[PDB]
Amino acid sequence: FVLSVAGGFVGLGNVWRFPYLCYKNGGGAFLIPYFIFLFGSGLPVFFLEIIIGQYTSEGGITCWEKICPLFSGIGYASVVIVSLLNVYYIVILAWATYYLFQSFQKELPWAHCNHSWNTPHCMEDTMRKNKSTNFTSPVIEFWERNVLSLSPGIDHPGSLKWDLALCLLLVWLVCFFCIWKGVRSTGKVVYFTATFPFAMLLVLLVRGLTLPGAGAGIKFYLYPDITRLEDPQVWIDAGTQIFFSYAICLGAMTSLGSYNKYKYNSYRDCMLLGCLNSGTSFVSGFAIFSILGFMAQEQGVDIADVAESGPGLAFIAYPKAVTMMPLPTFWSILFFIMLLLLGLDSQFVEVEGQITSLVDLYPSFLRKGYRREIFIAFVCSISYLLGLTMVTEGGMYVFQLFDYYAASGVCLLWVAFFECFVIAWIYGGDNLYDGIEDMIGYRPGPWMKYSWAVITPVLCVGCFIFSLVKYVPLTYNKTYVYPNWAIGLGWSLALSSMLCVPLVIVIRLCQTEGPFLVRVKYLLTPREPNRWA
Ligand SMILES: CC(C)CCC[C@@H](C)[C@H]1CC[C@H]2[C@@H]3CC=C4C[C@@H](O)CC[C@]4(C)[C@H]3CC[C@]12C
Ligand SMILES: CCCCCCCCCCCCCCCC
Ligand SMILES: CCCCCCCCCCCCCCCC
Ligand SMILES: CCCCCCCCCCCCCCCC
Ligand SMILES: CCCCCCCCCCCCCCCC
Ligand SMILES: [Cl-]
Repeated sequence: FVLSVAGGFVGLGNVWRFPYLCYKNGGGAFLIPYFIFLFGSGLPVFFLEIIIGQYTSEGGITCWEKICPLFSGIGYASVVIVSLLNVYYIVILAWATYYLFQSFQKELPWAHCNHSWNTPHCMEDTMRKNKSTNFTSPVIEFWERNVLSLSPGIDHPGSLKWDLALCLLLVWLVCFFCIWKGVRSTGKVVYFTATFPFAMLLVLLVRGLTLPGAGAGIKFYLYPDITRLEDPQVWIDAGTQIFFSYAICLGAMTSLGSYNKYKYNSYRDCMLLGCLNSGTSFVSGFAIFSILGFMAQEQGVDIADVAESGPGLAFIAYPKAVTMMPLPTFWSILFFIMLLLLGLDSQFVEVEGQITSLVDLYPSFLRKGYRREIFIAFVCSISYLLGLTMVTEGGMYVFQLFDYYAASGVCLLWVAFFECFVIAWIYGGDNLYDGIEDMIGYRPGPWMKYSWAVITPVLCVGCFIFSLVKYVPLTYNKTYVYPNWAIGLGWSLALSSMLCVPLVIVIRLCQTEGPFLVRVKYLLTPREPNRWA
């Protein structure tokens, strides 16, 4: 149906990122700011970007020049954000490829621990209750000592891991020869593409719900502990997860909406897609936390200490689940194929959009003087060389710093706040409503206007100031304290995109003649936003 063509309601942000962020922040208290942000700023900004693209019929950069020439740095900020995100979004795919290649033997490597990479502290999970120190689980030991080979800190990069580097090269070469060729989909594969992840998720959920101790996991996942709400990090993580999953503030939704017709009702579509995305994110937590509760019951420890409080939660939990099913290798192969399929489509779309946006800036020297293939190869090679920094023995710390500052946090709240503020208080909410009534056929209600003028601005500014007043530095797995220069580099990563609006404002102000007031009054006037008809 239209849902099959719509897709996007499933992604790695729903399967890999939401459960680990919910588990890190206690679980249950994460859901109040999550839903508050979802119904206060998530859907309205998505609809605003879609409608701006549809109205202007322009991409992510040229659309802001026809609405407010002064505030034209939002497109450059989005370009920088997407460029930073494309570097580290593919290490997850590299890990999935490594796991898939490792799951082709007669026995799964993480089922038992008697191998070369194990330690004397390891014991089988089913025999821990017989005896009881510092004992460890075979699956965690596998993930930490065979795939990662963790070092004592970020300042100990150790040596490059050649198998992970080759997997990264393989996934980047898959991205190439497909972005270049242009093969995206057909009229027969989309039925299997959009149905396989849901079938796998249903199988995993059914398996998890029947395990002993699942009720404790559900209670942990659903009970809203209140005293955790005084920490700004819960609010920031819950708010930025919605932005990350919806792929807003990246310049992609504007381009997607630019392909719609002028007379098309996208309001109902933006609501359906958002609701389905949120529901898909919410459902898989049940399976994840039922598995976690079963593991806690089996090992005789707390649910808050069984697994990693970081990005490896899925790679620790899901293989444990597939080890409890008949024919485990078949299910492992299916699960990791599904993960790769989920990741590759988003990576393809994002890299293609970034390349198109970068080419559009210089159409003369990137279409005639230089071919597009050379530019694509250069971008891919630079991204691979940059991402080589996260496949060493101390690359997990570098990955955690880019997933906290590069494409989330204060940098995603800055862009959203400036978009909403510009639209609400310069162009005009009533003017935008008149346009929307012209296109979609009927006038919307007052929810979108108030979310653009009051709710989104207050939430963004309030969360930012709260974090600075009660400051707490970033940690890894609750125990690693990063050095000061690492925090400085992480903040520079966000500032590199945050500093795009004032600089463009200064350039525009200096590139005009006349009095200051005259200059400001001229760069604030929209320039024929809808020219078609
Ligand atoms: C005003 C427009 C039309 C033309 C001028 C565009 C200029 C002002 C914009 C476009 C892209 C922007 C740059 C994008 C990336 C970086 C890298 C960061 O480390 C320093 C800021 C810096 C250097 C930005 C500063 C301003 C910038 C150069
Ligand atoms: C450290 C992050 C770097 C991210 C780089 C993204 C692209 C930056 C260049 C964008 C276009 C600049 C030229 C625009 C001239 C009008
Ligand atoms: C024992 C488990 C298997 C470990 C070996 C990993 C294989 C890595 C695959 C990538 C090799 C291809 C290089 C790039 C293609 C030209
Ligand atoms: C004693 C050796 C120090 C090891 C630190 C190296 C860590 C790598 C961090 C660099 C990441 C690049 C960010 C800026 C480029 C976009
Ligand atoms: C009438 C003058 C309005 C000028 C608004 C300037 C806002 C500058 C940024 C304020 C803080 C935004 C934080 C968003 C979340 C990081
Ligand atoms: Cl989500």
